Amino acid sequence: QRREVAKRKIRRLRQGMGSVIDYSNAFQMIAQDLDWNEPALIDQYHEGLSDHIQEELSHLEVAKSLSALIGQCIHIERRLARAAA
Amino acid sequence: SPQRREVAKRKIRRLRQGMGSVIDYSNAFQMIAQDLDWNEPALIDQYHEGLSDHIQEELSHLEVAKSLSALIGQCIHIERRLARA
Repeated sequence: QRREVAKRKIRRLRQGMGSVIDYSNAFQMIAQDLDWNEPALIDQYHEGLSDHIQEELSHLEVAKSLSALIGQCIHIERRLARAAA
Repeated sequence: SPQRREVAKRKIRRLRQGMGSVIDYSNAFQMIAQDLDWNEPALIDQYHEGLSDHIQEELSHLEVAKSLSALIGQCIHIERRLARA
């Protein structure tokens, strides 16, 4: 029952106007109910990132594990935020 | 290779049965997926996501497929049941 809801929710999950940190927390919370393997989860996680994070990621060699990709994207966000100020 | 994998992960997510046949959709899906490293649960869920609504609705009256081939076979039989002369 949880798995069905999770597969729907994760596909709709977006960073959108919000932060990588909140997106990543919600993503891992939902993904714990999924039986997708790590490559599929990485691709879904990337799909939901905001355009500006995806643009920054395109300049970099992207981590090939989900936890490392989350760390990479959080760092990108933190850097852009510190630059804004 | 990594490049084929990147292409595959974008193409599989945009692939849709639309107004076309289950067999054409399924052959295209499996062709793309040969270059992916997603496990069978993730492929099942993506395949379902791309089906036409009229096939998806009829799936609810059937046993839940536990393999990609089983789901494809169900959809082929549903299509044959619904097809106009």
